[PDB]
Amino acid sequence: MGAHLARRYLGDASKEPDPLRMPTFPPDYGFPERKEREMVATQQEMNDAQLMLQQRDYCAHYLIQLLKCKRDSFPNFLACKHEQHDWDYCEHLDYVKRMKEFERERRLLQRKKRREQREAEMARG
Amino acid sequence: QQERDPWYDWDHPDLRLNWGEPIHWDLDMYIRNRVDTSPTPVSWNTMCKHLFGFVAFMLFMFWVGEIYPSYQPVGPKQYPYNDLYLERGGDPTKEPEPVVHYEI
Amino acid sequence: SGYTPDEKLRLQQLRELRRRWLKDQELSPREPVLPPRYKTYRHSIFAVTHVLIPVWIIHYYLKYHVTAKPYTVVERKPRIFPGDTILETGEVIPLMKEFPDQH
Amino acid sequence: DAPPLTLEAIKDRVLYVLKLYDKIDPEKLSVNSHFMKDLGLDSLDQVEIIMAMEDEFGFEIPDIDAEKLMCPQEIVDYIADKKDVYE
Amino acid sequence: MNPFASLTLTTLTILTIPIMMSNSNIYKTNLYPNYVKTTVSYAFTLSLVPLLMFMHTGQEMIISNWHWMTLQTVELSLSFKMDYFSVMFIPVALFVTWSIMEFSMWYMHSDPFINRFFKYLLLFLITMMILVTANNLFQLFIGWEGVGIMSFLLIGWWHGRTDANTAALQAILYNRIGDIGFVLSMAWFLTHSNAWDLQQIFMLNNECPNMPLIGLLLAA
Amino acid sequence: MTLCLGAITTLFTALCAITQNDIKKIVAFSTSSQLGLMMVTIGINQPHLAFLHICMHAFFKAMLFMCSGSIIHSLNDEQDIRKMGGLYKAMPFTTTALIIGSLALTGMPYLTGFYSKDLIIEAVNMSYTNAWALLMTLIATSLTAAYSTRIIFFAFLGKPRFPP
Amino acid sequence: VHIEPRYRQFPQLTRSQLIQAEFFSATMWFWILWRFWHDSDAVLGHFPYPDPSQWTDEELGILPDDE
Amino acid sequence: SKMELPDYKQWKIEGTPLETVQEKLAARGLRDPWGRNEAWRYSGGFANNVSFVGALLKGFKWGFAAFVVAVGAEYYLESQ
Amino acid sequence: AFSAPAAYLTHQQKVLRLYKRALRHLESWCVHRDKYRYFACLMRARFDEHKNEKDMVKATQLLRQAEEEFWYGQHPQPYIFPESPGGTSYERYECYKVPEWCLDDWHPSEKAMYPDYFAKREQWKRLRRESWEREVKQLQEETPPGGPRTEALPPARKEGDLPPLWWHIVTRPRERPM
Amino acid sequence: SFPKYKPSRLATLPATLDPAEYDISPETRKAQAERLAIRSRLKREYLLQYNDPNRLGVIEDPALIRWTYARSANIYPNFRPTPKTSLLGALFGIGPLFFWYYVFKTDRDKKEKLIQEGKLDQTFNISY
Ligand SMILES: CCCCCCCC/C=C/CCCCCCCC(=O)OC[C@H](COP(=O)(O)OCCN)OC(=O)CCCCCCC/C=C/CCCCCCCC
Ligand SMILES: *P(=O)(O)OCC(C)(C)[C@H](O)C(=O)NCCC(=O)NCCSC(=O)CCCCCCCCCCCCC
Repeated sequence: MGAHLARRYLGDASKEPDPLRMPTFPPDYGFPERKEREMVATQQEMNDAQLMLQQRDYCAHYLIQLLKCKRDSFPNFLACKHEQHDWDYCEHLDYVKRMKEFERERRLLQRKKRREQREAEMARG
Repeated sequence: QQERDPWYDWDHPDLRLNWGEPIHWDLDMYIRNRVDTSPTPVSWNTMCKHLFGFVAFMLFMFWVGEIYPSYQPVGPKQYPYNDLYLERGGDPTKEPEPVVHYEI
Repeated sequence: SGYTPDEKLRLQQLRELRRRWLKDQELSPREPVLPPRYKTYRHSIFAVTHVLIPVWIIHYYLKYHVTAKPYTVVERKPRIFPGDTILETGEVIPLMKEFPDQH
Repeated sequence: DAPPLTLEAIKDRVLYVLKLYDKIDPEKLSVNSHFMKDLGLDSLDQVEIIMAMEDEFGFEIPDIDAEKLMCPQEIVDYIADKKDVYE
Repeated sequence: MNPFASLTLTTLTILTIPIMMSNSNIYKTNLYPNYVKTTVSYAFTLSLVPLLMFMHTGQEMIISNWHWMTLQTVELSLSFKMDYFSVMFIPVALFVTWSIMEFSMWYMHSDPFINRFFKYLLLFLITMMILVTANNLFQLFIGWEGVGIMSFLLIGWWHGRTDANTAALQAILYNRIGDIGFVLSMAWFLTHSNAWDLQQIFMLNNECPNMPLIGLLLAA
Repeated sequence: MTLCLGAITTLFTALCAITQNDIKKIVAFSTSSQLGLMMVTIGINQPHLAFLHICMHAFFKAMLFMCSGSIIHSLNDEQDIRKMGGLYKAMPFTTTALIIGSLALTGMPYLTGFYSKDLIIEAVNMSYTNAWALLMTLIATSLTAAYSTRIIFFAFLGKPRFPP
Repeated sequence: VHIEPRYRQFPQLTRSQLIQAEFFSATMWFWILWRFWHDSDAVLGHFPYPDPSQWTDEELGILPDDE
Repeated sequence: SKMELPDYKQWKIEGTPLETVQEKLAARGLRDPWGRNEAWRYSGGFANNVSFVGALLKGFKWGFAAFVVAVGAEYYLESQ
Repeated sequence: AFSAPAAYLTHQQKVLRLYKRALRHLESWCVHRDKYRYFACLMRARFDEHKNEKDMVKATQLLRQAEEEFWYGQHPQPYIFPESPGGTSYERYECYKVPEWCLDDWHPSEKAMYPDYFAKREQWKRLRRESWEREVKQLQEETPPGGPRTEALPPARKEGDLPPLWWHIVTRPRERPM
Repeated sequence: SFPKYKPSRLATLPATLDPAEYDISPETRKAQAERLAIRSRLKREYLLQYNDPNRLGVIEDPALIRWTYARSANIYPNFRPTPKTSLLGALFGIGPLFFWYYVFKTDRDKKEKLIQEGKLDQTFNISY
């Protein structure tokens, strides 16, 4: 649900991004110096914690901390609110990073369309 | 036998038959536990048309929704170690093609 | 349109007979002549038998018969988190690195 | 489950319904009154009376039998015999 | 020993106990419904205990107590998979069945065969427990067909009602089409994986194909 | 295939439910619609939410069937909402139990059914799913509310319609 | 307790069932209000949804069209 | 035991939607003779019934008071 | 059920059955009592409007059109009483109905458990056996030479007789046997 | 006016909508009288046998005996090889056999071709 579906289907699919092919531009295209994402939890730590493969994303350390907090205070199942909020906030930040990637792809596509239209106009004239 | 009268004092109430009357050749399939031919509030042709139309329309719309899916304005999810190369059963000896995710 | 006199008479006679039959169907004060041959206590007897005996038998069967052949009872290995104390060897699994904490 | 019916109870309830009928004068209504010979109703009125009794006692009277119930005593006897009432 | 396996198997066994007592004077008396309800309550609490054990440390187990038969390279054994799904669904089902049994004590008081009704309810519960805790496809199929036939027997409770008989047979027909799908999936899994248990099926089927998954979908 | 089958099942069963007059039939169609919702949950790759909804549905649907059975038994084996009525004050406890069960079924913001159905709907909307399946799921939720209102309205509100 | 049947009249009720029904309805409403007071984020959301139109091309790494 | 039927004269269609039906039928030129037999349903304890919104809010008044008291007690405990 | 059927339904019987069926389906449509009373009064008004009609051909055509209107406008799921043939509680107790011939195959110990019931049962059996010849004689005296033209049976014309063919009607199982 | 109801073989025409129900000839009434007379004669015979106190056993039903006999033992003596019967028998008894033969032979030929070419996933197929 959203306006992006309307723009892509009842509009210019060339200008709108394709979720199954994104990204289609190099990561450094437009970023002079871009920093690689940092992973806090190690493979051994995640493997020992037995996180499900879907849960082994870049927010895994907060999930591990939440699990450890829940296990220790077992009878009191309401004593992990801070850890839960930390994990949720990290997931929120990851989601907004994904949204930024989608928006960057979209405006790069429309900039490419403008550039190619300008080149075609110049070649014609 | 479903079409037969339920208020009559049949000799066999469950089968709705009388003793001595001729038995239909297909009584074994026209019993009340089996094929029913009693009249319906709507015509058979109308019922068939409506049912077929509903199922065909639903199949067509499922295909249309498949070719025009619904999603959110987000990019692909990112996983740390070469999209979890080893965790998904990859070969430790062979070196995977690196996958790098950058901040934004 | 209505009952003919014969139908009325037959129905009256049949209903009288039916009522007499039902009155006969009634039983007697001595009729079911049988041949010669605290709440906590009931719950206590129920609990020891129905719960204690099966758990005894099943624990005996599992501890000494089922858990005597390899791989019959397989427990999923316990989850190990950073900053933990493995009890088998007195091992200390170290804490994670410093988080880039926000707010 | 439910309390058993009795002949007096059936008679009381049928007379109660018939007295709540407007086309019937309550004073001259007795258990032997004929719906058409001495009450002045017609076929549709008898049909409505039978339907009211069906609603009252919660069971259906077949049309083959309901056409002949021309008296409150006949209705009482029919309902009692169908419900297996003997007292 | 860890109480987990003992307590789970004990709940299952004490569910099966009142069926054994169905050839006794207690079954001939009128105390059988209350007896069965009390048994279900005790089983419910005894199953609540391993749920507490799981929610603390996330304990899961499989118990291959009895070995049935070895078809050359395939071993079939009576195995129960006591995991999150089983230890979370058993107490809920027992709670619901306890409430339903008390309601049926009130509701079926006039039925001449209330004792048989309670025996049948307990048999359905036993088959459902077998289905839920089954670790291999054959035991899962046992529970599958058991709940199917118990549904057939309980739908047609009033044998004199032709509508009840038609409903029972119709339920059987649809569940048998589902069983067609189930047998397709079982045959494919055994043929292409030499296993009827979830552990080896998951190990060997890194990319499970359309034929077994569609068989399972049709059964479901 | 699982997602599409679940979507059409929940929609069709709710649509049939909103216009039935037998209370047991209404509850049976509600059960079928909830199963279709569970199948939708599986098809969007959320198996654990399906299990959670299984538990919650067990609770409140069993209670709803018990309440309808109490109504039927109190009215001499009558199973028609056309002949029920006035039971809001005639039967207090079964009335409050059925109202609570209907609120749980439709996802009252903090009852038993809220912790599963709300998450299921959120996951369906936020996933890469079939557009028609999403639309059918939403319509089925609306029709769920509709038939719960139908049960309450024709069974408890109004004037009696049962034999005197 | 034995409840006698009524004919064309409202059935006889009991103080016990009245108070029990009232107590359980009040319990449901108290629970709903109490949970909404404490954790209202489960209904109204917890984190704001960003507006993509407000993200600058500089921070999205988009070069000017001429460049 | 031996339940007694209430007197039949008490059932009337006055102050009942049945009298509105009777007025409509009188305007049409007709009458319905079964008014009172149905009029038992509209009187007595059956006369007043809550609405759909009123039915849902069966225990809101006591529940809200308990919620206010509990919130006040929690606030006092947190402060002290 | 208790009345022998006739060869055909007269016009009055047809119209009365249509009237009852229409009233029942209208009650199914109009759930509430006041609305049902209003529309039932209107329906009876239509029947009374066509009540006086000397032309039987026109009356039959009116009946035919009314039947077509009913079939078009019938309720798809009309209300059926629980014990009625379409009802949900129909034939529920047929599995509990056991006959008295099945009763007489009891073991002597079982029979001894109910000493008083079986004395009256023996009395009933003697009464049945002492009357069969009179019943068959009465039946064969009153039948026409061609045979029975209808399914109705005669009453007992004599002081000491019972109506012919009475045993199973009198001793039929109760509607709630167990 | 109102839409008409079209009867089918599985949804027959109701009696109230049958045109012959409202066109009664005097011969129709005598036909109905004869049918009722036949039914009443049969009913009387069955009832006399049923209420006979000295009867122990089963009232044999000649109609049921005729039905069971005509369903099984009377079919072959009354069968003649006709074009219709020959075509229907050949179809229903030969066509399915060769259809299934073609299906299975084609499937097994493809499987054997894959096996010979050595590009069929036969790993873990220990049981056969
Ligand atoms: C795998 C091969 C099978 C594929 C499907 C073939 C269907 C074959 C049908 C069975 C033949 C019938 C023989 C006798 C059956 C039992 C006797 C009988 O007919 O009783 C009818 C009985 C009673 O009727 P009521 O509606 O209850 O009315 C009651 C009125 N008092 O009703 C029935 O049971 C009919 C059931 C027949 C089902 C036919 C359609 C089945 C649907 C199959 C297609 C659906 C595929 C599903 C796709 C799933 C996607 C993963
Ligand atoms: P009593 O013995 O006085 O009965 C009088 C009768 C009716 C027998 C007359 O003596 C009589 O035969 N009169 C002449 C024939 C006649 O009146 N025919 C009328 C029958 S049809 C008619 O005209 C009225 C039918 C209109 C209503 C049709 C119903 C259609 C709607 C049904 C909808 C169902 C759900 C709403």
